Amino acid sequence: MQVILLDKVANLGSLGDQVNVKAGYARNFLVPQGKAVPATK
Amino acid sequence: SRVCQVTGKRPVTGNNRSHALNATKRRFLPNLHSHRFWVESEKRFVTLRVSAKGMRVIDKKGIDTVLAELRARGEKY
RNA sequence: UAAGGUGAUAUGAACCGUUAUAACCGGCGAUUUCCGAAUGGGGAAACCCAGUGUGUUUCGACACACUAUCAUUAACUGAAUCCAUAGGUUAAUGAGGCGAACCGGGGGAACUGAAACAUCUAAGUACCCCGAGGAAAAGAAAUCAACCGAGAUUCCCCCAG
RNA sequence: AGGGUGACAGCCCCGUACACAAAAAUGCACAUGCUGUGAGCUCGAUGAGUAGGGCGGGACACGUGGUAUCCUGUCUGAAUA
RNA sequence: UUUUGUAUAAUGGGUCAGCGACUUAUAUUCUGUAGCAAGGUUAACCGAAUAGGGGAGCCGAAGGGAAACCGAGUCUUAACUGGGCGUUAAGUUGCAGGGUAUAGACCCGAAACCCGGUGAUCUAGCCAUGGGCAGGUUGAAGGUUGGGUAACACUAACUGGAGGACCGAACCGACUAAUGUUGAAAAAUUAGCGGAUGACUUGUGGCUGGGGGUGAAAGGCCAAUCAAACCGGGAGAUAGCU
RNA sequence: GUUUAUUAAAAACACAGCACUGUGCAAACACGAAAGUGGACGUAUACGGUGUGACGCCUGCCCGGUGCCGGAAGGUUAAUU
RNA sequence: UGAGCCUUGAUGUGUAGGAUAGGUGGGAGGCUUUGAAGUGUGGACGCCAGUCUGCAUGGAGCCGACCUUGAAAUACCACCCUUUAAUGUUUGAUGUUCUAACGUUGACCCGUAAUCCGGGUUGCGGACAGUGUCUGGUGGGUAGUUUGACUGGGGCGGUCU
RNA sequence: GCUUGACUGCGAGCGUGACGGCGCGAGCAGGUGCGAAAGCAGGUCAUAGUGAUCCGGUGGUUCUGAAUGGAAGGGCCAUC
Ligand SMILES: [Mg+2]
Ligand SMILES: [Mg+2]
Ligand SMILES: [Mg+2]
Ligand SMILES: [Mg+2]
Ligand SMILES: [Mg+2]
Ligand SMILES: [Mg+2]
Ligand SMILES: [Mg+2]
Ligand SMILES: [Mg+2]
Ligand SMILES: [Mg+2]
Ligand SMILES: [Mg+2]
Ligand SMILES: [Mg+2]
Ligand SMILES: [Mg+2]
Ligand SMILES: [Mg+2]
Ligand SMILES: [Mg+2]
Ligand SMILES: [Mg+2]
Ligand SMILES: [Mg+2]
Ligand SMILES: [Mg+2]
Ligand SMILES: [Mg+2]
Ligand SMILES: [Mg+2]
Ligand SMILES: [Mg+2]
Ligand SMILES: [Mg+2]
Ligand SMILES: [Mg+2]
Ligand SMILES: [Mg+2]
Ligand SMILES: [Mg+2]
Ligand SMILES: [Mg+2]
Ligand SMILES: [Mg+2]
Ligand SMILES: [Mg+2]
Ligand SMILES: [Mg+2]
Ligand SMILES: [Mg+2]
Ligand SMILES: [Mg+2]
Ligand SMILES: [Mg+2]
Ligand SMILES: [Mg+2]
Ligand SMILES: [Mg+2]
Ligand SMILES: [Mg+2]
Ligand SMILES: [Mg+2]
Ligand SMILES: [Mg+2]
Ligand SMILES: [Mg+2]
Ligand SMILES: [Mg+2]
Ligand SMILES: [Mg+2]
Ligand SMILES: [Mg+2]
Ligand SMILES: [Mg+2]
Ligand SMILES: [Mg+2]
Ligand SMILES: [Mg+2]
Ligand SMILES: [Mg+2]
Ligand SMILES: [Mg+2]
Ligand SMILES: [Mg+2]
Ligand SMILES: [Mg+2]
Ligand SMILES: [Mg+2]
Repeated sequence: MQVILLDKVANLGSLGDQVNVKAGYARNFLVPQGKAVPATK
Repeated sequence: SRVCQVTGKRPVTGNNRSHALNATKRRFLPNLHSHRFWVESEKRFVTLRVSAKGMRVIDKKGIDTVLAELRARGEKY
């Protein structure tokens, strides 16, 4: 899955970029706590 | 019942065909799982009985869209 | 329409009517107890017991109407928590139940044949369930054809055992 | 045509052929007004968890067979004129 | 009727009257007959509708070969002296018939299988709530008062009233015998017989259901039906058998 | 005590007792496509299954075969790639 | 922790052989001013013969075939071999922590007069468990069936061309 | 001693079977072996030594090869 980040998650990514992350990771953690949004543009 | 709320998938019936081609009735069941989807538009969690294909559809489309068509279909979530 | 009539077994009694509101026939209305989807609660169907309001009042009491559930919407309310949300109350609209076949879909046998039997057949038949209509379904090419062209769907006859 | 009438009736009766008949309600064909309904013209758009695939099954006359095509339970997954 | 063979003491029928068994549909072949004849004939459908139209199509007039293909020939083979199949009638459409095929297919007849329901008013078990058990015996634990003991232990009397205890009516059963065996009764009667305060019995209501229930177990019981209930349907199952 | 209602009441079944065995609780196990329910508002001195069947004296040898338990090295082994 | 990725170190002495060789050497110079001969980590390989690493005190020569060998010396020389450092690099696996999916037949609060259910707070477990598809094993728990004929009746025996 | 007739395509006419099938066979065509030659040779002195069909496998064959060219497949021939 592709996510547009909204924060600096000290694991892997910085703000405002599209990054390939596990679908479950994005669905359960990133999206539900801000941090990221899906890459729909 | 075992019906995927998002996609409408429901159990179908086929045959167990043995090696000797003996056929016995069987049911294929969807891969349903009760999942708690988070909605930004309400700040709330929506629990749906959705198969894995349905969860993929959720990721592809969006939770708001799928609830929009769920309400259009009239099923209460 | 009318000189006869008050259904039949079923005769009698008491009457009605004769030129026109007797009787009969048709259209439209009126009444239409109780049970039954039964719908106020309940129940061993044709029974038992209520609540609310209005109106009758000599306390007794009587009458009328409403009061089911689900879905839809709206209004007003309203938790865990602030806001909301779930829920709650009220109102409007719709549905339920029944019915012979036909029709669409969801499931779906076995006896039988195979000269036994398991692939197969019987047969997607019997049956069960759901839904709709006077018909239903299908239907307007991501189709056939064979480089010639046809031109949505349905049904009948050949093709063709 | 038919039925009845004390036996078998064209002319005894009821009917029939034919000619008519509706105050009221109605179905249907058509018309006129109407209420929310909408044509045509130009430019664009032109259906994505989708086709296809893997695994299982079913329907296609077609029993996996060299098996096309459709539908899918599961896992994936485009191009978009 | 069935048989090698029946008066057979092998089967069937008490008698009469009525009903009762080779049919229908569609294909295919042969025969007869009728029309037309290298032609014959239409099917759906249209139709003032048993006419007429409709020739789509089917059969036939050409066969050989697996096939391309060849063609009164063709195939085999490198090729036939060859050899196989063919070449010198006439078919076709009705009508009637004899067969065949698919249908319940001459009629009656299974035991069984599957599907959907109806049954726990009998019986099996359980659950809830009520009831019954005359009368008479036996005499456990325990207690009391003594003896006893260092205290117990133990011992005697009185008391006590246990027990799937005893004898025996109601109640429940059913061991023997006789009767009966078209019975008084589709399991009873008479004389005895077993339990009879319990793992008892019983009234009322409820629950469990068919490949399932329930079973102190017999394949027992599940409405006089049980090695898989009953009713309806598949169904006119199939029957090389009578 | 129970049993073949309706030809068998027994030496059959049950029984208290004994043993093996499963089960740590959302227990095993059973009914149920599932929810759930019983087990049990119990918890290993409990519950299920199997066999033997009061009591007394006992219950000897065999683990090759079939099961069950334990082991993971090696061989052979599916889907998938 | 196991496949590939600056691997610059990548061995490799049947037979001989100062001389640890599969062969193309760029078939003969490299070389000298990154400094040629106590290398002030030392092993990797060590059959231990020596290929042999920032450490060069020496700041410039050891050295090439040449001699023995079935080639001729990997002298700045491109694919050097059942080993590893490789910049880690993409990845299976295992193990260990986490919490955010999921479980909760833990507690409490709310709908709500309700040991159902749902919502919230929280505790625990936690990517396990559990379910779906595919797949191997077991599977008389259950189901459909098979289990020949002759025959001096059938069985047993014998036979079947 | 030499050899491959334990040949290829047919086959008049028979025999034997319900049939499937089985057997005997001169002669013809091609090409061979032996013999100087006539001639003999398509197995063994004869009668047993075996199984139909389907489904497939292998090699030939361009016979077909669903729009066309191929190919897959199928057919025919040999064979398991
Ligand atoms: Mg079947
Ligand atoms: Mg009422
Ligand atoms: Mg009611
Ligand atoms: Mg069958
Ligand atoms: Mg049969
Ligand atoms: Mg038969
Ligand atoms: Mg007369
Ligand atoms: Mg697809
Ligand atoms: Mg797909
Ligand atoms: Mg495909
Ligand atoms: Mg005789
Ligand atoms: Mg005689
Ligand atoms: Mg006599
Ligand atoms: Mg006689
Ligand atoms: Mg007879
Ligand atoms: Mg007689
Ligand atoms: Mg006939
Ligand atoms: Mg019959
Ligand atoms: Mg009942
Ligand atoms: Mg007494
Ligand atoms: Mg007693
Ligand atoms: Mg009894
Ligand atoms: Mg008596
Ligand atoms: Mg007595
Ligand atoms: Mg006694
Ligand atoms: Mg007694
Ligand atoms: Mg009682
Ligand atoms: Mg049944
Ligand atoms: Mg027995
Ligand atoms: Mg009975
Ligand atoms: Mg049965
Ligand atoms: Mg039938
Ligand atoms: Mg029937
Ligand atoms: Mg019958
Ligand atoms: Mg008895
Ligand atoms: Mg008896
Ligand atoms: Mg015993
Ligand atoms: Mg022993
Ligand atoms: Mg053992
Ligand atoms: Mg052992
Ligand atoms: Mg083991
Ligand atoms: Mg069996
Ligand atoms: Mg059968
Ligand atoms: Mg026999
Ligand atoms: Mg024998
Ligand atoms: Mg011989
Ligand atoms: Mg082609
Ligand atoms: Mg080919």
